[PDB]
Amino acid sequence: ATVQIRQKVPHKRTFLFLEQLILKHNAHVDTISISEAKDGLDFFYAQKNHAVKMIDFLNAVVPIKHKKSEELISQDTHTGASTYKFSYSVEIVPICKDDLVVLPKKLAKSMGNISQFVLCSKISNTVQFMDPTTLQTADLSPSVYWRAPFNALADVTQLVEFIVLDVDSTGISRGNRVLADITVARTSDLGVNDQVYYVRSHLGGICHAGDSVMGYFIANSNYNSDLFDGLNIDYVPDVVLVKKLYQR
Amino acid sequence: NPVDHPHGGGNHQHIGKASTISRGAVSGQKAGLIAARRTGLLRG
Amino acid sequence: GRVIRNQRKGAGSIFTSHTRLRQGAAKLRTLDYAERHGYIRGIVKQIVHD
Amino acid sequence: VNVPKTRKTYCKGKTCRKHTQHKVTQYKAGKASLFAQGKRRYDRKQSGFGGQTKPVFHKKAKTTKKVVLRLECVKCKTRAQLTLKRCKHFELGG
RNA sequence: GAAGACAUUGUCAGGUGGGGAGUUUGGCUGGGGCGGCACAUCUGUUAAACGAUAACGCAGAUGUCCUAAGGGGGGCUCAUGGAGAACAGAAAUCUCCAGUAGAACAAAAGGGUAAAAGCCCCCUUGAUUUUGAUUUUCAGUGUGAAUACAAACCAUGAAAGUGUGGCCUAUCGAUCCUUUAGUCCCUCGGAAUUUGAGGCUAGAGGUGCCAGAAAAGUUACCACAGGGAUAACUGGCUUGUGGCAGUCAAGCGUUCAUAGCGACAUUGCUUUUUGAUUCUUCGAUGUCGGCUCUUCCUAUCAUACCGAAGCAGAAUUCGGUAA
RNA sequence: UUGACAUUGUGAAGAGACAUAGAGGGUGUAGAAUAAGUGGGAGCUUCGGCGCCAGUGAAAUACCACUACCUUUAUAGUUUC
RNA sequence: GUGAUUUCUGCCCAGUGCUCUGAAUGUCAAAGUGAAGAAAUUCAACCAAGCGCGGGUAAACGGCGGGAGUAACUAUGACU
RNA sequence: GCCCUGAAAAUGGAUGGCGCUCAAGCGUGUUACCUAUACUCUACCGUCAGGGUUGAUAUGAUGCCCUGACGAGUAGGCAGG
RNA sequence: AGAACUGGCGAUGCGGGAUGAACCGAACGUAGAGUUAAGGUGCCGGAAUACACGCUCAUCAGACACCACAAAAGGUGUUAG
RNA sequence: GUCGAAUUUGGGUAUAGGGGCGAAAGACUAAUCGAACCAUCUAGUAGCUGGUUCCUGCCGAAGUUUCCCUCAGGAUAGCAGAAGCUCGUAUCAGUUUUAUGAGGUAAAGCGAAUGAUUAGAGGUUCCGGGGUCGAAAUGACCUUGACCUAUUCUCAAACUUU
RNA sequence: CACGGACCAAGGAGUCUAACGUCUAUGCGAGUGUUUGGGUGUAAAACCCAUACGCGUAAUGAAAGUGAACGUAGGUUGGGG
Ligand SMILES: [Zn+2]
Repeated sequence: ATVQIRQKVPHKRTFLFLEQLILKHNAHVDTISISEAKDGLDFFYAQKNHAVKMIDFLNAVVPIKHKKSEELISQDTHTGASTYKFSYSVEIVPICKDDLVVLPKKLAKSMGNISQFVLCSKISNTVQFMDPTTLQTADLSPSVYWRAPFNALADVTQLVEFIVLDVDSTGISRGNRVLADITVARTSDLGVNDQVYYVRSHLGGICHAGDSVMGYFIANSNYNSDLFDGLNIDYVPDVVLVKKLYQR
Repeated sequence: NPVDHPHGGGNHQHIGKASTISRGAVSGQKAGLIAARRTGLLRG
Repeated sequence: GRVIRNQRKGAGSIFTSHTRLRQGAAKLRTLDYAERHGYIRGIVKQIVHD
Repeated sequence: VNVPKTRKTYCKGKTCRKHTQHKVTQYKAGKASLFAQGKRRYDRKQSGFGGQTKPVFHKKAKTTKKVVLRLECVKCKTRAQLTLKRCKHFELGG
């Protein structure tokens, strides 16, 4: 038997985390061969019972849509009990830790009436979402994703760095995170232009004026997503801050 | 078997889904506990 | 699908009440002047089983 | 990609017919009126028991849009449309 | 007696509604299913000295990037090595010699390129308009990309000249529908005005299953038309692996390479084993084992006769004919 | 199942949104001080009223570029509960 | 639903379901109201149930893993 | 070069068989001989082509006459019957 | 399993290879005579138990290419070198 | 097996087809049931199977290109037939020669390239990416980083001048 | 050793239609078509017929709309007769 892990994305952030974790826990003992692939890889085993062990290991740490198929090897006579080659298809959810997404209308209306403009926040057995404009966290299961799958609007590569100017933590707070009313500029318009963007981020407790952060700039983007085309373009943020590029 | 009843069928004897039916359900669905505010034994 | 025995209990035809041996409908007497004003006396002739 | 807010380009006007200065700005579509013949027809067709009667497109593949620039002459106010390639990032270079 | 212009009843509208109805649930394919996309395309190789030439054949690649990484002109020459200069080190900056490209040219590989197609600087928007002819895939249809001119307007340069995107080869899309730009053109058909609508000419929104259906499963209760174009048990071909044999025999076998056992390998046998093929059977070849019964093969377990042995006898081993 | 219209007539009270003038509109240690954006703002005002520097400052004041957090009544009513 | 009797029926309301005598505006159709317009029409506010939020519920569907630390060693079917 | 051993498989059996040993075997060479719907000659049928003939006889040319070549055939096409 | 060139079968009979869809020869109107192909001439079987120089005796010889199987290693068995 | 009862049974009577009844097997519903029977729409459609009627003569193929929810099928081009039209030995040909061009395979020739080179002695820099946790103030972790010349040995062999 | 066929007789399977394409024959010929209908009739036939209509004689364009001789109805190359 064998399992075929795939994440249908070019950049696979939840995969390196996964294999790092696999070596951390040492769950790759009965692995007889590891074969790379286009977008994921494979793990080979000599008994179904050690493959399902690792499937159980995966379905607790990351979200998956797993299956099973058989090919017939040799119809053993005198018993009726033949032998076979198995194959499991694991599909990881194609969303990573820090991706901008646009949920569908009816799903967002059910996961707390959260806005569709969303950032992924944490990857586990379930996939966790957060609205940065206002601290509202949700959680979505794979059994609900794979019913009506959607795809991210922008990956981590499309990020671009900004330089923060003023940090107003007037906003409300939650654990580990606090809402702000930052003003912030781009490090291709500073020094040359004098236009600034004001953002209701969730980094009032982290980022101080004069350090480089990382965010999506929506106004310069040329997206085509039928869901994004279903939103009120005027209530869209022109910037979405994500993380901080601390200097080392 | 499932023609006969919603609880029907299966390679075991299981309902599959909850027996707490709604009140606004229809004829042929209301086979269980109909508008349960509560189920189960309280303490004994 | 079929219809369940709950759905089949509404037209009757075998789920009717078996009403041969019943003495009758057990019902208080009708509200009349004697019972709105004063009283009226009656007497038991037999206790029976329904 | 970047494209500045001005460029000198051929105006097809009756008066110009020369290279003139043109203000460029991105093309945004209209609001999809309701008294269009092909919306009236759709309404009339959906009106009934019927069902959904026309297709519905799910199987998207493209992740971009071809960029269209609306140029406008500064002396004629005559307009024009140019198209570019597909891109994920576009801004006007003011 | 109760309730009372509320219920009820009628018509619309929203929600709920597998309780029920109707339908669908892609292709390629060393079976089908996973996986992959060889389903639209690019490079080298397959490919066998024009061209064409397949495989779920190999090594890779595309669904992007750029107002400069496009265009024109000018000036300079790169990787690298050597000899030198305080801090200075294998390596910071400066100078000389050699240097046919061993560098770089957004990105795959291939081709190409040196007063350049590269490195720096200057001016710019030919990444423009009208429409046609041609080459490539090819039906000589489309789409896509390119080639060469014409009529205009522009840039650049002293000028010759070059420039109709990227040094060349890939980097993308029909009808219907919607929308925008334009002539300020046509029509709204009893005659007019203003809105509104429809039209013509170029474009965009998209079908990636990429010449382009709107779509989830199960049947072990199942069914029909058919198929050895195709799995099923049987065979027939093949020998990777199975079982057996022969030659080389390191070396172990009280010192005494085969009395005997065993390397490296090497040639090669049988169909009595798996794998592989799909050639015969899909409008009936009845599919495990056992009971029964007969015959054949020898690659001999015993029996008979021989030979050799670290074969005294005894007991064993090996060996030969022999079924 | 919920809403609207009709069936559907006759009433009485109360509360609520618009419609002109209202202004009660500015309250962390506290800086005198009950501090919204602001506007040139150190000056227009009768007495200079204060401010400018100063002083917590988040606020910077007077005066106004005069939009100004903008709170409850009164109007002829417009009408939902 | 379970299936005589006897003895027991543990821990979970996060999820899906069901439910509520809980909050109020976040969404929220048709009719109705207001504004612009010559009008068709367009826009806005108000807006029922439902959704959403909060709670309850397991003899309701069902689920009941893996670590990291208790000082020389030991980290327990303990403790954090 | 030949021959032998190596070289073992299952109904009784296959240089095709009998049978052959200075071959009726193997290598090589020389003539003679046998025979296919093939080749050559002739006759006949048919088709294809070229040409002569309305002198005018049976006015008919639908024909008559001369010359040469050729003939496989599934699906399928046409013609004459 | 997948390709390139030619030829053929399929659509194709005839002589030969005993037999065979594909090999050799050769492509077909009905018949006669003659000559040959590829293959063959002991008898079956039409045709030389023909000629010539040599090799081989096999206790499963050998005998018409495709074809219907055969290697490595050995023999003073023999022949020639 | 059961045999005094949830017993067996006649007659009458109710329930009728996506409906009935079911101590529940998808069982029974007139030899019919995972949806009865009868007539009609109905000569249902079938890219699938089978068959397809007389003679002779002449000519005579294809299993390949491109597109198709396309792979037991269609359109398209090709092959083939028939009808002939304009003309009358042109200028044509599955061919050769002469002249002039393109090619980069066979052959030839060179040493080499990063791995396992069967490796050998070493040289240590930090040259770091990526993942998690970072009210990031300063920053840690599991992870992957490192290499220095000598290049043998046998030929593994990538190339091009001709 | 794939499917059908025990046997005989009779029946038994690319037709009819509407609208069309190429080709051919015939009539008339920038015209053509008699046959909806009418007159007439030896009576479903045959014979006679006006008007209109159809196709064609003029195309193009989305449409409004415009609408085919510079010339011995052109020049050059070939061209039967
Ligand atoms: Zn202009």
